[PDB]
Amino acid sequence: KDAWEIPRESLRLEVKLGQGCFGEVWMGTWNGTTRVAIKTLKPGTMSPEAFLQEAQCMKKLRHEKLVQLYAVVSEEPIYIVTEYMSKGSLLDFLKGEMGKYLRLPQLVDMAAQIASGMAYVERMNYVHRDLRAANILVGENLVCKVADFGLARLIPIKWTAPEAALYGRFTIKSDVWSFGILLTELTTKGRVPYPGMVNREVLDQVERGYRMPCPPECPESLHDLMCQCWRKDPEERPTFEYLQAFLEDYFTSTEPQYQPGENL
Ligand SMILES: COCCn1c(/C=C(\C#N)C(=O)NC(C)C)c(-c2ccc(Cl)cc2)c2c(N)ncnc21
Repeated sequence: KDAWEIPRESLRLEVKLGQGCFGEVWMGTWNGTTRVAIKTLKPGTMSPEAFLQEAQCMKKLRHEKLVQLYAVVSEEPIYIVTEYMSKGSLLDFLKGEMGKYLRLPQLVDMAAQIASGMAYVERMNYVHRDLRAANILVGENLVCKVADFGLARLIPIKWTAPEAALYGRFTIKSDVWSFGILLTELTTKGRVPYPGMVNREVLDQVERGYRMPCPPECPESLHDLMCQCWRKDPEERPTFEYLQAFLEDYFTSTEPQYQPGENL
């Protein structure tokens, strides 16, 4: 009942990319020509009428830093068809070898791009609710794109903002918090934040006012930007417009005398 509906013969499932509770994720080919990604759904872990919403946001939303939807199959088992991102998740990309050599200025440019994606999500009055390195996809030329916004609002503790973790206040300002934590993944080669702490002690420590220290060999001005992202009051945090502009211009405006180090 929709112009995103497609018959099942167009999609050749080729290669297996990731296991999940929702279901698998494949590479494939659409109509013989195009290389495409395919998120699937295993019958007994979610209903057909429920997974309708995963791609409702994707239907309405289009921007160069948002993984693009090509197609769906609403009849169960469901398949969602998107652009294939060659280099996989951003987290896998930073941890493994291809980013052993990534220095600050490749990282800051990635951040500027994700932030472009989110400033568009801001401008359209949506919320991601789940921004972190495992949901960013890297592409050819280190193009980064904001990915799994299934259950993205129309109005995981370590990444989540506390007012959201606790009271369910899931705003665009709780995405600036996350994004601030995403800045600490980039600059530590994709480690887990709050190292040597478990989900339980995180919430307590955060509300006491413990923010993460400046990761080794990272410019002070960037660690400051992380602390603006994690201000206690939602409204004292900056927006995806100012972040985008800040990181784009970073090396001219804010760090012109920056010198490379060992890790950044
Ligand atoms: C090998 O890890 C990259 C797998 N991957 C995925 C899958 C995930 C991501 N991120 C995911 O759910 N978790 C990972 C298994 C950890 C997608 C994808 C994203 C959104 C939709 Cl709607 C359809 C598929 C994807 C893509 N478009 N291109 C290349 N790789 C992709």
